[PDB]
Amino acid sequence: EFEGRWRVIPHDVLPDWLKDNDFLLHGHRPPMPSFRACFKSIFRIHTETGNIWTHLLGCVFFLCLGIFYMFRPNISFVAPLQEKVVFGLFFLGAILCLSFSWLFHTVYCHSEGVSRLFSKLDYSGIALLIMGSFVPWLYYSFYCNPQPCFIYLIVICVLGIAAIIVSQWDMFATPQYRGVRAGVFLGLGLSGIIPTLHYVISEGFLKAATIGQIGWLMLMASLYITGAALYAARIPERFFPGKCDIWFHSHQLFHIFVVAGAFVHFHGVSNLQEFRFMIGGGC
Ligand SMILES: CCCCCCCC/C=C/CCCCCCCC(=O)OC[C@@H](O)CO
Ligand SMILES: CCCCCCCC/C=C/CCCCCCCC(=O)OC[C@@H](O)CO
Ligand SMILES: CCCCCCCC/C=C/CCCCCCCC(=O)OC[C@@H](O)CO
Ligand SMILES: CCCCCCCC/C=C\CCCCCCCC(=O)OC[C@@H](O)CO
Ligand SMILES: CCCCCCCC/C=C\CCCCCCCC(=O)OC[C@@H](O)CO
Ligand SMILES: CCCCCCCC/C=C\CCCCCCCC(=O)OC[C@@H](O)CO
Ligand SMILES: CCCCCCCC/C=C\CCCCCCCC(=O)OC[C@@H](O)CO
Ligand SMILES: CCCCCCCC/C=C\CCCCCCCC(=O)OC[C@@H](O)CO
Ligand SMILES: CCCCCCCC/C=C\CCCCCCCC(=O)OC[C@@H](O)CO
Ligand SMILES: CCCCCCCC/C=C\CCCCCCCC(=O)OC[C@@H](O)CO
Ligand SMILES: CCCCCCCC/C=C\CCCCCCCC(=O)O
Ligand SMILES: [Zn+2]
Repeated sequence: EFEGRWRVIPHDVLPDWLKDNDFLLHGHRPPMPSFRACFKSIFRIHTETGNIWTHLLGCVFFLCLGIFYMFRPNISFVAPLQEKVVFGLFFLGAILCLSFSWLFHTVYCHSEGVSRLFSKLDYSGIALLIMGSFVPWLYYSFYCNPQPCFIYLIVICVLGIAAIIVSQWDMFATPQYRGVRAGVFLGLGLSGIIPTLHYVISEGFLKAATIGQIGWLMLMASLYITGAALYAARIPERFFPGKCDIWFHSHQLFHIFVVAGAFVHFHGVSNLQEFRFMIGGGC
């Protein structure tokens, strides 16, 4: 092609709004105020290539996985409509998080205005992934106890809506605030420790770990805390500057942790449903 030709540029000659991680020293797409060129760049090697494809394939996969869930026989469920509305809110959340992500990562270099608009959709999308992952979880964990399930849905909604408001703050999207971000999204996730404690208090140390939720919750909190640490600490590009430009840098790794994280979380709540089916909807 002879339309929208461009070359990868080193870090130093990026405009301030594109200067994100100073450990990725080269392979940067230059400012191109063409969506035509931005979306064509999905088929090009550059810093953002991996970030785009991880959350682009992860998005098609959750759209694929969520559709197959809707069309599951109603005999599989205890209350198929209710059960599907809860998983649907998880799938919608997961899909929106990744769609906002890969779209933002693709159109990132377009203009300061666009970068600003789409980053606000990026950050917000993370909160949506967290809010939606709580819905089927509280539903099964608080099946026979309805007052706490309602409370904890409101708690996650309030914290989630606060996080979404904080994502709109222009100073939040600066590299100096990169840690504040990892704390805001890590706290949002780790806040599940509140209803985890409340559940162990009521059901017991036998009931909680027998029904695999303790081992599963731990793995997920490992994924959550290790995942934020990578992003905030810019590892491994902090240790090999110029070598992690196109592959396995921290954002690219964190992207894999979000797809894996959402896949582990789905596998966990999909077990709480398989089990609630065997026992039935009683008390
Ligand atoms: C959630 C799904 C989202 C899918 C979005 C579409 C993906 C496929 C790619 C589309 C890119 C098409 C190019 C779109 C190009 C529009 C911008 C442009 O250069 O306009 C020129 C003039 O109007 C102004 O100078
Ligand atoms: C859309 C038609 C649905 C028909 C089947 C409905 C019957 C119940 C289905 C249960 C789940 C079956 C397996 C569902 C498999 C989900 C993952 C998926 O679709 O991945 C696609 C990827 O390869 C693309 O990246
Ligand atoms: C292992 C547990 C992880 C922690 C979970 C709880 C985290 C909750 C945190 C919420 C927000 C923390 C905000 C802390 C903000 C303090 C840093 C600051 O002011 O930096 C600004 C400058 O860098 C600008 O140049
Ligand atoms: C798809 C992931 C979630 C995103 C939101 C989608 C909202 C749903 C919108 C339209 C779909 C309406 C009809 C969805 C059809 C679901 C019921 C069904 O087919 O069950 C299979 C049974 O016949 C077996 O017993
Ligand atoms: C954010 C999206 C929330 C989820 C939207 C999709 C909800 C599930 C879709 C349809 C309701 C299915 C359960 C309805 C079950 C009705 C009883 C039955 O046996 O009906 C025959 C079935 O073939 C009818 O499906
Ligand atoms: C299951 C369905 C999955 C849906 C994924 C949706 C992905 C696309 C998301 C966002 C595209 C929005 C682009 C919007 C760009 C519009 C330009 C404009 O004038 O902006 C002013 C306002 O828009 C500012 O708020
Ligand atoms: C342009 C700068 C501002 C950034 C964009 C604005 C913030 C984007 C936020 C969210 C986008 C997706 C919203 C997704 C909302 C899903 C619907 C929902 O929550 O329904 C609740 C009911 O099912 C039960 O009550
Ligand atoms: C982008 C998604 C963001 C997250 C959205 C969170 C808000 C969803 C609102 C309301 C919950 C909808 C599902 C409602 C599920 C509970 C209905 C019920 O009667 O439960 C009884 C059970 O506890 C025992 O059988
Ligand atoms: C459990 C966590 C759930 C997330 C919801 C809460 C998110 C909001 C919390 C904290 C973000 C704000 C912290 C931002 C830290 C700096 C605030 C400040 O005063 O800056 C100006 C100074 O630099 C000079 O005067
Ligand atoms: C994406 C949402 C995933 C679900 C919510 C996760 C929120 C993070 C909070 C907590 C997860 C880690 C819980 C770790 C386990 C806490 C309960 C406990 O003290 O168990 C004692 C037993 O181990 C004795 O055998
Ligand atoms: C269920 C999913 C869990 C998977 C791991 C999540 C890691 C912890 C969450 C947040 C910390 C980092 C968030 C950084 C903000 C911007 C993110 C971005 O643009 O990719
Ligand atoms: Zn990202």
